Amino acid sequence: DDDIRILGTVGLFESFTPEQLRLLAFGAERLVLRAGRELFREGQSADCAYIIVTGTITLFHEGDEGRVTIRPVGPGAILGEMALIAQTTRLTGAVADVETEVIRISRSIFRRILEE
Amino acid sequence: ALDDDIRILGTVGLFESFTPEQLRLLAFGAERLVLRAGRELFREGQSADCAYIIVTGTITLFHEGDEGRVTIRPVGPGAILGEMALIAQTTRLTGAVADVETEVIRISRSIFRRILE
Repeated sequence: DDDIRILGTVGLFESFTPEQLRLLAFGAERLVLRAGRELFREGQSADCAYIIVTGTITLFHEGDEGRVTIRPVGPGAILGEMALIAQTTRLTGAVADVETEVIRISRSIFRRILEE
Repeated sequence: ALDDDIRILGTVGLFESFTPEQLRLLAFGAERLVLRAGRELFREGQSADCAYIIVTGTITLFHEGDEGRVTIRPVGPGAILGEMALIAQTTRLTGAVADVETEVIRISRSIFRRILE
């Protein structure tokens, strides 16, 4: 039920019915990211969004003299939302510093929800 | 708290890649509104030039039907209304009314734009 609530906070899902949110929760992929797993990198093409359920992901920029940390994000955070609208570039890098549970939503599944 | 505002704004998809400094600017540029129970934020189909993020309280989203309001679902802390208004020409997709006393953060398109400049 909490996944439904979190999905309902997302901008693109603003006008979704409870049924559409359910389809989303069912159709999207539940992922348990292990500590150290890099979700994506800066400049990489994006076709999915991530929503954090539990855990902490660090957003970072890279650099000639090392990786630069932007900020950590936690439960409720939506990563790569506009990738649901078009193929976007990852604006930052992202790594799960701890075991992190996310919901992954593909653009494909988002668009299928629209027809409901 | 400002610290609470920054954390909340940092969960919003559109503000995802913002630095802590940018989120701070956003939190300062934002307008705080206290909505009494029964207050409507906007009308369905109305032109939209700003987004609202709920801090505390409950808002019912609804569609204006043939014989009155038809409830969609309730939204609470963290929900954003009108996010697309910040980056595109849009109208309010639904109606919205505060069920209880509700505090929201209002982000104008102009504030959002200034930060990206």
